[PDB]
Amino acid sequence: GPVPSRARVYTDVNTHRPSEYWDYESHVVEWGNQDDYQLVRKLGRGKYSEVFEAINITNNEKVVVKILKPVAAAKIKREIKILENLRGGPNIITLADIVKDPVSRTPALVFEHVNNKQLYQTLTDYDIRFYMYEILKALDYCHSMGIMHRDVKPHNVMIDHEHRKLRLIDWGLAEFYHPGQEYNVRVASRYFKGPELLVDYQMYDYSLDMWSLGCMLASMIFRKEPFFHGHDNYDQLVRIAKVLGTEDLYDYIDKYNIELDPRFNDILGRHSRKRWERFVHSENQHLVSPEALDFLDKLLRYDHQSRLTAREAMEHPYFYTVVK
Ligand SMILES: NCc1cc(Cl)cc(-c2cccc3[nH]ccc23)c1
Repeated sequence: GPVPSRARVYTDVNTHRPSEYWDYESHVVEWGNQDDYQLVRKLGRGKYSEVFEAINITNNEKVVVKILKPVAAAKIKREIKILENLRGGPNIITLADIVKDPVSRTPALVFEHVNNKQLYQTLTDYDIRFYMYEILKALDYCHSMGIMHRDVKPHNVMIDHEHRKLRLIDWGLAEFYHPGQEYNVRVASRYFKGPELLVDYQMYDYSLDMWSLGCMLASMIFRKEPFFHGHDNYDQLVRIAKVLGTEDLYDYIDKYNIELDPRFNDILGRHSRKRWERFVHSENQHLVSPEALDFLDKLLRYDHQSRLTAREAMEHPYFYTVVK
């Protein structure tokens, strides 16, 4: 069968934990009071939830309320456990309350207010490096705590540009990393899906978030939204193969003894690996540097084991110019 894989960092953090840390189903929810809050307006609608601006009418504090649709509601114990385990961490959203509506019979997660994808195509070279470092602080933190985010994308990064503050949000797909565990490949949003997901390789790890991060980086420095514009999950892999090449793609599936879905035979073809300088033009050359290209190259690798971890990414010369 497929060759097994392990994370090369934080491999055994959850195995040393008392079961309460990762055994989220065992967690008993302490429901707060929904009457403490008044919903002001809907901020967005997704397949998993609806997000609203709200006020805690007791203290007059602004909050963000995420009302969960049935698919997300069924996994609420996992998301709560992850949010509580990570609360206080660098650039992680703060879960403030857990409430249940007796009217609709649905649960909601209440978060401390965060000010705010329209911004990330507008940043200077310095601000891309600065904001990328802030995202890396959150990814190193959750990875070090044995958690994979699995949905890194611009919409899950809330930027308060006036105060140069950033939060990694929507931990709804986040999961505890257990070495040797086979995970569901139906995670992350299409343009940010790692090759491992697209080839149905289930024994993935934290490195998945590093591919997603590279997609965000490629989009920012090249001003190409999204960077890998797949029509569907099959065309998503073809778009990646037109950039990274088919030769390294086949070496990847060979290393892990994976077989592509035969439908790739009439759509994949053969593609040379392109050099990153190929995506440089007059409108984006001020955002590109040899350090940016070297860094990007080291994130966007087929082999999930060969990608920089969050910590190695923070050591990259691309971040030497960022005040620490
Ligand atoms: N006091 C009104 C209020 C405050 C908050 Cl924080 C939430 C809700 C709500 C409305 C509709 C569906 C829901 N599911 C879970 C909560 C919820 C109502």
